[PDB]
Amino acid sequence: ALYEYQPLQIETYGPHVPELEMLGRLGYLNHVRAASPQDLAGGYTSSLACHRALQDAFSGLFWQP
Amino acid sequence: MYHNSSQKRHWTFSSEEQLARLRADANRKFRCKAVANGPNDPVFLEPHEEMTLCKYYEKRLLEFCSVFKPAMPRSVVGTACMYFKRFYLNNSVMEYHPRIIMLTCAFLACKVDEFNVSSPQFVGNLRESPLGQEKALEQILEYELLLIQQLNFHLIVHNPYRPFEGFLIDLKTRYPILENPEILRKTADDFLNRIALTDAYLLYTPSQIALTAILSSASRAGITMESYLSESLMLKENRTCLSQLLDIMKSMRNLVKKYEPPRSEEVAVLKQKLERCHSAE
Amino acid sequence: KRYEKLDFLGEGQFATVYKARDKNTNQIVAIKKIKLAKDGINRTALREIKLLQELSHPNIIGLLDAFGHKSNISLVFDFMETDLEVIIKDNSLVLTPSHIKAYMLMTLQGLEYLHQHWILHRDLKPNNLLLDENGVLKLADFGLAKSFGSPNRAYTHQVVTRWYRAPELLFGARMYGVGVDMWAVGCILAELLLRVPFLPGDSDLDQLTRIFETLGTPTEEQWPDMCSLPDYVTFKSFPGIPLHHIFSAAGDDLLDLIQGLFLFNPCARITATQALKMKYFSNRPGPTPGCQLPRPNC
Ligand SMILES: *[C@H](CC(=O)Nc1ccc(C(=O)Nc2cccc(Nc3ncc(Cl)c(-c4c[nH]c5ccccc45)n3)c2)cc1)CN(C)C
Repeated sequence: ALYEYQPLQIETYGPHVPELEMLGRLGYLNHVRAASPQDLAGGYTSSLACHRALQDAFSGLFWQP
Repeated sequence: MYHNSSQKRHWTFSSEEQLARLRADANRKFRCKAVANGPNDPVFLEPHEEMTLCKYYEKRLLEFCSVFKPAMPRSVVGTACMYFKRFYLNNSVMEYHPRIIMLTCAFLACKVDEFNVSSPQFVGNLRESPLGQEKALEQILEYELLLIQQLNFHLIVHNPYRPFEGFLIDLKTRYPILENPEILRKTADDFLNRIALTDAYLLYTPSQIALTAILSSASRAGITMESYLSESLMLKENRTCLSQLLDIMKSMRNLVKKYEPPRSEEVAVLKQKLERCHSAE
Repeated sequence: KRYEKLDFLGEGQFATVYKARDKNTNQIVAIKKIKLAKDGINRTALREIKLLQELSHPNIIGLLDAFGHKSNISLVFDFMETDLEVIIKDNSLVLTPSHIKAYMLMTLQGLEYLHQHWILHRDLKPNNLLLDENGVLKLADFGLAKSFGSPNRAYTHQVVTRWYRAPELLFGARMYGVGVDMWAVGCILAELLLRVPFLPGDSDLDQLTRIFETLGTPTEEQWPDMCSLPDYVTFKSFPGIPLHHIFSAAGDDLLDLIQGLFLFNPCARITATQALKMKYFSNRPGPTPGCQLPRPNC
């Protein structure tokens, strides 16, 4: 009855969004405002912003009803 | 996320013909209900008249949102306009007046989005006397539940603005042959408003709308960025999808093309006719 | 209107939860009626509505329906047997490591679903993790939950029950990520292990003092840049009791998971996705099937 981890793999119609960690040295963070120390003290990192921007830019492109 | 959103499943239709079918069905059912409770009465309104009135009152909603005393974020404005479109897509302009529903949509977009406005401040942002403000506020609270019910309790609306920013980030990083996409940002803001005016929000995903805005700015800027979709979007190996994206872009730019603003005399006559319809219920 | 009321289930601080049944289908639902002007539908009811409508996970209740009148509404979720607060506070139900593994696994699955959709369940506690006859957890109360993508927003700093508040929330952080729900899950885990609320506080001051006296005041290197927070008030260097002495009935994998959940650095705190990749959930004691979870009778 052992548990084995399964990626959730929810379908997103559109180009593959680069992964959150493999996103700082692809150059993306050069074009989103830096995480101010107050922001970075909490869980915020100014890479959540870029990742959500990229994720909703490709949310549905290759989809049409 | 849009890709499993309620907006995508329910409030996004195949073609403009389905929008017309739903609006005509709503208007005709209202006409039947009015006749059966009491068919060609010169006071009833045709679907194109309803469309022109809804266009005019959506322009009114845009004006009121843009001249909101505290800065109304574009998310709330877009959410309100989408609520207006959704409500009048399945309902008639005769049964519920578009000014009250305009204000109710603005209020419910302030409240569903995390914009914090006190209701007295909200109504004090209207152009009326304080007793008129109180009447307008009570009308808004009376119609809020109706608005929510007629939206089928799908209150989350995905605007093209966040995908627009994401696409600009992608253009900045992965597309080097294009430089300084800020001019694209200005012209795409212009096009994005001009496409908010039409019915593209019920027919195309917000990502398609944002991509079309940025690429239309590129086209009108004399910049060919067709390479962006081909390579750096993996579509050069997926020919059907690339063709469909170009098709969607062309179809929706032409949808922008075949939209004309509501007239002056026509809106005036429809307004007075609407008042006569509201008086002689 | 269609829902006939059977029993009074409880009273959440902003709404009253009753039990009811529907006519189209023979089943049992739970209604949640908002308490009662001049400002429309209660905004908490709209967070519930707008935010449970777009999520479809086995471990998150989806409100079946919603109705109301002039200024009051009432939501309709599926009637959901119990919650972890009853099971924890129960004494006859012994929680073998398999049971706690199942509960934590279900919580973390639901939470990774929620965090993938950029929704932060800012109020997570054992009174909100519900579980039905089949024995599947669901994160119930979405009354105060937001979206953690935008840099343009500004969260108020007190939106979680105090006992289950992440320290970065307690220092009054305007911007915070998924570390909130992760510390909440860590507190739920500690409570499940000890059957006692971990770190019971009285105020922000008391909660900080107890958190640091139980886990150790951070060192500006385990949680760098803590000086930058607004409510950063310095406490002396509490050594902090080691974790293996508190959760003595927990294996090494469980201690590693608990350490992961409890880093004072929100950014270095583990997320729900990489918490489920740890060895604890894949080790030899497999989580119990929902068909064999303890039933908190009466
Ligand atoms: C013995 C047999 C017996 O066990 N009887 C019995 C005891 C207890 C319950 C029970 O737990 N009912 C219950 C409590 C709390 C919640 C719920 N379901 C539910 N469903 C949906 C929602 Cl949204 C909520 C909810 C959300 N927020 C809330 C706040 C407060 C309360 C609920 C709530 N809750 C069910 C059942 C049966 C007895 N005799 C002696 C034989």
